[PDB]
Amino acid sequence: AFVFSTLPKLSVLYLISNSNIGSECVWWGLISLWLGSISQYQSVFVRSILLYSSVAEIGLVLLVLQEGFSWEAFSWVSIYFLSLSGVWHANSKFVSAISVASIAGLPPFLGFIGKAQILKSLVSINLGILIFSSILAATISFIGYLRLIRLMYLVSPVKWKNNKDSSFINWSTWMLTVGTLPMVYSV
Amino acid sequence: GWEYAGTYGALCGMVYAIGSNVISGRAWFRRPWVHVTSVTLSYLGSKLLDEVQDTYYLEHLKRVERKGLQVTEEHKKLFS
Amino acid sequence: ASFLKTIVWRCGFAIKETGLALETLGCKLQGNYSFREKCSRHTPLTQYQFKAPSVGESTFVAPSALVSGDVIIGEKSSVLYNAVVRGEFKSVTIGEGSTISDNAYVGSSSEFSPETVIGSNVSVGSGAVLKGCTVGNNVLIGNNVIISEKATVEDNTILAPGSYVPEDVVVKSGELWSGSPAQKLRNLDEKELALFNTLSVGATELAADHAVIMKLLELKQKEFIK
Amino acid sequence: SLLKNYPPSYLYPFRHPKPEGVIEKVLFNLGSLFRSAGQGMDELGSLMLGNGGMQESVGPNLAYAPVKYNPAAAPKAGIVAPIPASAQRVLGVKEIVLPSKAESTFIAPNANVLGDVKIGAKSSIWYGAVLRGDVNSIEIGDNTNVQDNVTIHVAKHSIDGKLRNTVIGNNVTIGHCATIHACTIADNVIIGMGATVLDGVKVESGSIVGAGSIVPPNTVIPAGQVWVGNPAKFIRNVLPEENGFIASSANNYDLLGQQHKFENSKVFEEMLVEEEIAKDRELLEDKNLAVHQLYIFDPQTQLAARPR
Amino acid sequence: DEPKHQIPGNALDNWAFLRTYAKPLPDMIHYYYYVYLFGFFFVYKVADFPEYSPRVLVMAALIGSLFYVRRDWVHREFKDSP
Amino acid sequence: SSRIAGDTTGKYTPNIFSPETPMDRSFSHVPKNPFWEAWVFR
Amino acid sequence: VDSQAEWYAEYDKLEKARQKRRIWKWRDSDSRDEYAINAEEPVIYIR
Amino acid sequence: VNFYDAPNGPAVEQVKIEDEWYNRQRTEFNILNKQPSKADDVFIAPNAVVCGDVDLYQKVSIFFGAVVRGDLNTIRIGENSTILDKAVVHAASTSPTGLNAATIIGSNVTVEPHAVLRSCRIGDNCIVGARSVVCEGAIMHPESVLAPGSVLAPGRQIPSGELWAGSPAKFVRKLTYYETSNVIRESAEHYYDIATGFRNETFDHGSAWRDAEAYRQKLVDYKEYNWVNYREQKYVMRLQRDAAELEKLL
Amino acid sequence: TFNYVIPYGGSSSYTINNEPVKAEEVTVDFSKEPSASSLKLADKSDWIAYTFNNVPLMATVGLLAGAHEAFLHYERTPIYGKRTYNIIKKLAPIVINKTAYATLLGAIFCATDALYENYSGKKSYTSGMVAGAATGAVFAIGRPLPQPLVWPLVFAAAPVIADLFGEVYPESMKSARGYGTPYGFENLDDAVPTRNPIRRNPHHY
Amino acid sequence: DHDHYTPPKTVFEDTITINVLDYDGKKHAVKALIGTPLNKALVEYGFSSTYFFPNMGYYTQHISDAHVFIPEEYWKYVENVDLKTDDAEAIKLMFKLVVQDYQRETSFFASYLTLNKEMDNMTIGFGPIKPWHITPKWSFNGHHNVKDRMFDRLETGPFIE
Ligand SMILES: CCCCCCCCCCCCCCCCCC(=O)OC[C@H](COP(=O)([O-])OCC(O)COP(=O)([O-])OC[C@@H](COC(=O)CCCCCCCCCCCCCCCCC)OC(=O)CCCCCCCCCCCCCCCCC)OC(=O)CCCCCCCCCCCCCCCCC
Ligand SMILES: CCCCCCCCCCCCCCCCCC(=O)OC[C@H](COP(=O)([O-])OCC(O)COP(=O)([O-])OC[C@@H](COC(=O)CCCCCCCCCCCCCCCCC)OC(=O)CCCCCCCCCCCCCCCCC)OC(=O)CCCCCCCCCCCCCCCCC
Ligand SMILES: CCCCCCCCCCCCCCCCCC(=O)OC[C@H](COP(=O)([O-])OCC(O)COP(=O)([O-])OC[C@@H](COC(=O)CCCCCCCCCCCCCCCCC)OC(=O)CCCCCCCCCCCCCCCCC)OC(=O)CCCCCCCCCCCCCCCCC
Ligand SMILES: CCCCCCCCCCCCCCCCCC(=O)O[C@@H](COC(=O)CCCCCCCCCCCCCCC)COP(=O)(O)OCC[N+](C)(C)C
Ligand SMILES: CCCCCCCCCCCCCCCCCCCC(=O)O[C@H](COC(=O)CCCCCCCCCCCCCC)COP(=O)(O)OCCN
Repeated sequence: AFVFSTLPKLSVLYLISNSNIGSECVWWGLISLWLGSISQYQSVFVRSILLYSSVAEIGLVLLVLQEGFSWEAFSWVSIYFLSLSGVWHANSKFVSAISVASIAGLPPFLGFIGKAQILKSLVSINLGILIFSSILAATISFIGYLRLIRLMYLVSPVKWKNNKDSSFINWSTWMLTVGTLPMVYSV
Repeated sequence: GWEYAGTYGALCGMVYAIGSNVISGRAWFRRPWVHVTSVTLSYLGSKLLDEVQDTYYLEHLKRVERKGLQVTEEHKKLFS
Repeated sequence: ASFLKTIVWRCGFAIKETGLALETLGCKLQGNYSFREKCSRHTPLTQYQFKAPSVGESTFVAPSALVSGDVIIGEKSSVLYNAVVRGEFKSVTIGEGSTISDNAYVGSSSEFSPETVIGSNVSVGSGAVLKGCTVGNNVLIGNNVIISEKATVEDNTILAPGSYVPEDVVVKSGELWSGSPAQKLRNLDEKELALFNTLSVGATELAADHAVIMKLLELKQKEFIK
Repeated sequence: SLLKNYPPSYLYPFRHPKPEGVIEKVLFNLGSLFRSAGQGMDELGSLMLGNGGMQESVGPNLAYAPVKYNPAAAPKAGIVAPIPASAQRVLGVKEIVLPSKAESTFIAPNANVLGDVKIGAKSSIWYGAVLRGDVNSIEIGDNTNVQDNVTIHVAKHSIDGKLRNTVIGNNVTIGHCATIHACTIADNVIIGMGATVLDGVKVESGSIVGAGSIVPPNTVIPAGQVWVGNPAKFIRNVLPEENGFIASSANNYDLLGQQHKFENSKVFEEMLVEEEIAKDRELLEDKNLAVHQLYIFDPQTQLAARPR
Repeated sequence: DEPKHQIPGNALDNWAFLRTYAKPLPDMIHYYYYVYLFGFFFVYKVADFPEYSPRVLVMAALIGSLFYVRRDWVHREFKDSP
Repeated sequence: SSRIAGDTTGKYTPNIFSPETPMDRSFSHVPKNPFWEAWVFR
Repeated sequence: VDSQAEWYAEYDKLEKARQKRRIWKWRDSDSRDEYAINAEEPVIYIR
Repeated sequence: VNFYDAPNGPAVEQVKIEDEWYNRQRTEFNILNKQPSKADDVFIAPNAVVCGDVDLYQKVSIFFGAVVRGDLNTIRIGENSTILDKAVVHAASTSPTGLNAATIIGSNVTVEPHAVLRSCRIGDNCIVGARSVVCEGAIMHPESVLAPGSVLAPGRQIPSGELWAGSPAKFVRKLTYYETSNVIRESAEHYYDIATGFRNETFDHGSAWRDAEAYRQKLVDYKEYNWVNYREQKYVMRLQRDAAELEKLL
Repeated sequence: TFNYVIPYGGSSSYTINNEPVKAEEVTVDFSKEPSASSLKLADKSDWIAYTFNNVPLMATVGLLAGAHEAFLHYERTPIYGKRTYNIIKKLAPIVINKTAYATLLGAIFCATDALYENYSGKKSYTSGMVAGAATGAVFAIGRPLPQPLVWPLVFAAAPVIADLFGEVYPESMKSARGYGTPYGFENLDDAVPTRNPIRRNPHHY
Repeated sequence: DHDHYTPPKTVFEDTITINVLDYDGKKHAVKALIGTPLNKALVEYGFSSTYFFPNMGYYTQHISDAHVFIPEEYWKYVENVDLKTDDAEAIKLMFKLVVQDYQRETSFFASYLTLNKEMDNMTIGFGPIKPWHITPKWSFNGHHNVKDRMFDRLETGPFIE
């Protein structure tokens, strides 16, 4: 689920950007942003929260990519990959918390840079409805991510399988923490 | 570009070694070999990243000049 | 200061850890996997950082026994089999002629434990739990006697087997105490008072014989190793 | 097994066979260099670590341990054995008493059985049990389980001639952390966990001593009675069902002893091989692997049994 | 014992109301097929729609949000009757 | 029935097994009221 | 401690960064298909 | 003797205790099909023995001399629970009460030295005193303390917030709010800090193998060492047993 | 200012004006102008015409909602069991009623908006507020107590939100460029572009 | 002041036996303590993992629930739930996804019934459950042929397989 919710996207974004496959309609990204955020808030299962987060974000990213902001989508996909790696390959509560925070967009982590690129692109196009929707939908999504943080450290004792196969997971968590300062030039 | 990339990279390598020890439940000082390797690799990667960023900055300056942006000598100085 | 010693320990430990890791890598390259054998890694006199058990020349410490941390054991004393003497948190002192019997625990590992002091000619019975207490000279402790923290046992006293001494209770000299809440039973007769030295010297003799047999065991192990 | 082409490294994980290839020989020599440099660094670090240097050595086997033979007081329970000539010319002890154990007996490696100890068939001495027969003989009967951290002690008979040997009868259960001094225990008795039996106590057959009970010295516990308390006193008579419980407990601990003996007795090479078997069992749990299509693996040892 | 929130309703009546959600559940593929098909045709048609005022669009979105019925709502109230 | 938990000398130990209740910080807690607690909740 | 020099140096550094940012923000489409906007660029297509 | 249906197979070679020249006791070992489970931060002292189906949760500390035997039934130790010196935790096959016979230990439970727990339920934030026996079927409720030298008879319960003492354990006093909230949890945290300290100075593979290796090398040089394919021998032994059992007429 | 003595910010002279300077030498626009259709639909001159042009949207939304609910009902009904009743007779009211109610509400909103704008004669926020309020009043005709207050507010607010972020926002922030020199500050020495950046071609889908 | 202390009852006194009809139809006597929820009592006895499902609530998935049939006389002891809260959302979700058609008027969840002295010798039965899925690890195919125990599952609840 992790590898096929991130890797395929890069190819589609490259095709759209290079082949001028953009539409004037903003309804589809606006819909994805609102549906995804509301469905993330109303979803009991944690897999659905993570799946709907990608819907919302890729809706916003679609809106940004139609307007020609290729560099920002290619940087976003890489940050999103690194952010999703630790939540999906859950083994440690701390790694998962740092991942959820990066997906949420908290400023100390690399996820903030990725979200910032998209939001910065949005203010350039100067579409008010998109910005308002983005703020409200992001708040709704944040509530779902807070639910995820609550489930791990504030609901009940948590015991997980000792799947000690963190190939790139430690590196990804490090890259999320450390990477914010090097990539600050972009935003 | 950044004049503090080497220092940052060394400190980040330390961040990797300590963080990896802490996540696994070991103390920060454990596995000393990991610390040297992490520090060196992170320092080199940070430096390499800075050259890559500079190279693409200069490529962009070339492109914008070709397009027609009338960049001055001082602007051509901004991009090392 | 303490910080300097901590830094020196951390440096030496890092060097030793790296050395052992390089030895393990050499074994892996050679194809020998003897390093992965899980055998008893118990050490009779374990040291925590720089705190190491001080031991007298005539003392007998059983191989199965664990003397941990800074424990000063006086001459002609014996810590017998499967006895745990823990002095890591706070120091433990054992006087001349004192014997710790089999499966006995003596320690000061509670957070608020006072420093344990054991006097001369004190025999701790098999199974006694001693935690942060002062024992005076010529005291006989019972088999399962529990002595709580801050309790003091005065000289020339016997604690009957199974007695529990609560905290801050002083056991007076020349008396016999018994019961879960220890209370004085009778004054010690002259024969018991004289018996203490004989018991101590007998324990020392037994410890010497055990030491000789232990040396025989070391020679046997040496033959296989070398 | 179906296949005979298994890599030598796979067949002998504990020690690979002598290197034959040029690359393998170079790797061996490099490993020798790494081992020597590592031992050097280890020694340098040990100097900084200070007194003791955190050194570690193999521990002696105290499960079957000798005791100094007394020419005056001949051994009663254990056998007496000579000591290697060299140790004689160094130590000077002519002979040493050694414990006497039957083949079925299980003794834990942790346990310390010393000197004049006779253990019957099917009896089990568990972890941490110290049985010291230095001064007097200890006799343990058949199907008797000495549990964890039990200390059995003896004394000298003395001028009076009061018998200070410990005789434990058949089908007796000594509970965890119990301390037994110079006492006699008859057959089919359960000693509770934590109970201290002092010198001179005779426990008759069919009785149960309660947990954490100190039986006062020179006290005869009559048959079929349960005694509990710091000064052990009679509470009730043993129920008919409880005799069955006693026997069941002894038989169960006999089976437990057999299982523990089996697990502990395996040699290191076998333990490592079994660790690899277990690891490959975990890896092979996934049934969509390509190797599963090729062959069906034996469950106990993950070796190819038949083609699929 | 601690102060607790009062629960409106009787225990058995509330449980009975909750039990009206325990009905044969259709598979979601049937709904998804139709939504995918019509959605594709809708996207193709949307390119040809006239440009509408932002105010009209927002009002249409409001009306659609108000008139949308959650799937659970129909599920609980569905009766196989005339 | 009560004992002084605090020791100025620094040799403070919690006698968790003491029959007598320690005069710890919990000695001075005020007794709550079932009706006041429900008023606070309301 | 020459405060005037430090202030002018800091202001200059910020102004240079702002200028570099604005130059960086001038970005035409990089689409391979979009030959018209990028006519002067030297590209080779292997297709 | 040899268990032929063992999960990992029969034992090709079994060594007698008389022949062992060194101590080979393992701190964690599997008894037949039952495997102990441990978290990464669980400290098991070298002296300690943990066998069978024992599940050790995060921050569990097993100190020197402690035996946690999970042969008859399952033992679960909760988070930040410390088993101190010479303390034996065992499980019975069946309990007299008729409930589950697993020895479940909750979080922040301190088992003081020489205390034996068998087939008992110890609630969270509890302290068992020194030389205290908890018998089969006894349930100790959370925030309760058993004083040193006390016996909980089979099938008995200690209520929450109470200190109990005596050989036939009886109520002494109600624990204060401060004791239950802070002292009990603090004791477990102190023993956790001691175990963490012990864990920091322990090497992954201590230099105790070298002595055994020296003997193995000597044998190899004198050509007495033999290379045994244990997996093949186990397969062959099982085949022979099955043939023999089929042949047997009674 | 970053001081406690003088007021922060600054003052600009009203008398002195700065002559406009073009952002670039040549301006290429990739943004297409509004279509004749957009202007036709936006024309509120004749209320009836305005209403009939803009109702298709409300009708479509009502049809989608009714189709959704009808499908949900249809999916549950069992094919294997024969049903006495006709499914279409049960389902057709759902769709028809939803479409009719949606169209009626959108007609009320469009009519009131056009009528107020004509009577007032000015394009203003109030026209949207009064159209929303009237629609919300019609929505809450028989609803319990809170709803009469809440719906006129939510409905009135919706045209306010549309006006603020659909019309005022873009016109307010038209001048900002992002390339070359800041809009207000052209004296500063920043790289000057010959042509504006063209990030995308005019759309055609 | 200083009223009489009430000594606690022994486990033997406070153990109640409940007859539980399993899916295969066998009747098991499940000894239980007064004051324990039914779900926990059933889990301790040793029923398989297939017989239980996580409570499908936002923050209650750690709890393991079972579909049970309660006799009309013991309906009083079931716990009331507020519809306007999320506990109702939990119950509605478990009915919609697990019970489905196999619902009966006697159908209830074990967590909402607490064992008491008056529930001695009560006969309860496991109600049929439909195949359900949350995560690949936490799911039910529909085959009650595994011989494990729900007790032996250390993992608290679903999250990410
Ligand atoms: C050592 C010198 C390196 C310095 C510069 C590098 C360039 C020289 C390449 C030299 C190789 C070093 C690799 C470094 C870069 C990799 C690029 C590259 O290699 O190709 C580029 C180069 C030419 O392309 P170009 O320079 O990009 O310019 C083309 C146009 O300008 C069009 O391309 P464009 O896209 O770059 O256009 C400009 C672009 C502007 O684009 C940029 O500004 C790029 C910014 C740089 C970001 C760097 C991160 C990218 C991640 C990739 C990591 C590198 C992996 C290495 C893979 C190759 C390994 C060799 O403008 C845009 O708007 C487009 C959007 C671009 C994407 C947006 C950037 C965001 C990226 C994601 C960042 C988000 C952060 C995530 C985490 C960050 C945490 C710190 O190609 C080559 O020179 C030949 C390729 C040969 C590679 C392998 C062949 C050798 C071996 C042959 C046989 C192999 C089999 C045997 C194996 C042997 C070993 C066992
Ligand atoms: C920042 C802004 C962001 C922007 C960009 C960011 C950049 C992005 C990318 C950046 C990525 C950074 C984060 C990733 C970090 C990479 C992960 C990592 O840290 O390592 C993972 C990995 C994890 O190890 P592990 O956690 O133990 O688990 C592996 C298992 O053991 C599994 O066991 P195994 O079966 O797999 O065993 C294979 C492996 C793993 O095996 C092991 O790791 C076992 C331990 C190896 C032996 C011990 C190392 C010996 C010397 C280390 C020096 C430590 C000094 C501390 C104490 C001082 C002692 C006096 O064996 C190896 O070590 C292969 C390497 C060959 C070297 C072995 C040693 C050769 C002899 C010494 C060479 C020269 C001696 C000079 C001085 C000697 C003493 C100072 O660590 C290593 O594999 C170590 C690699 C090399 C070992 C140290 C060699 C250093 C050379 C000696 C120091 C001289 C100064 C160095 C400069 C000049 C170099 C010659
Ligand atoms: C014959 C086949 C049957 C299908 C019929 C047609 C087939 C489709 C053909 C074409 C489909 C493309 C276009 C249809 C709509 C696009 C949605 C879609 O297709 O996703 C797949 C969707 C199923 O996807 P799913 O992922 O499996 O379900 C996720 C849900 O969790 C599902 O779980 P749930 O239903 O149980 O949970 C529902 C949840 C899901 O949440 C949502 O529905 C999120 C949607 C929110 C807005 C969506 C973006 C709006 C932008 C529209 C763009 C155009 C206007 C431009 C400018 C507008 C600026 C906003 O919302 C609710 O809780 C109910 C409330 C409804 C909206 C909540 C917002 C209320 C705000 C009103 C304030 C008034 C309250 C004040 C008083 C309060 C007191 C404190 O299929 C459909 O629902 C299609 C049914 C078509 C009915 C739509 C009704 C009107 C359509 C246009 C109006 C735009 C608003 C959308 C409203 C509801 C849409 C779901
Ligand atoms: C400027 C850099 C910043 C930009 C970021 C993008 C650029 C990347 C730069 C650095 C990339 C580093 C990637 C880190 C990967 C971490 C290493 C790793 O994953 O090792 C695995 C490798 O696992 C494998 O599967 C090994 C298979 C292949 C091994 C490596 C393949 C090497 C191929 C050659 C690569 C050279 C590149 C070729 C030319 C560029 C081992 O983990 P496990 O053993 O599976 O589990 C770990 C268990 N535990 C940690 C808990 C102890
Ligand atoms: C997020 C904004 C949403 C508004 C929130 C208000 C509270 C919601 C309650 C619902 C009430 C419906 C919305 C009414 C808000 C408009 C303010 C009324 C003021 C007013 O009537 O003047 C109009 C202009 O104001 C205007 O229409 C423009 C004023 C912009 C609205 C206020 C902006 C900041 C409010 C945010 C506060 C906190 C945010 C949290 C929601 C008329 O103008 P005219 O041109 O027609 O002159 C007349 C010539 N005919």
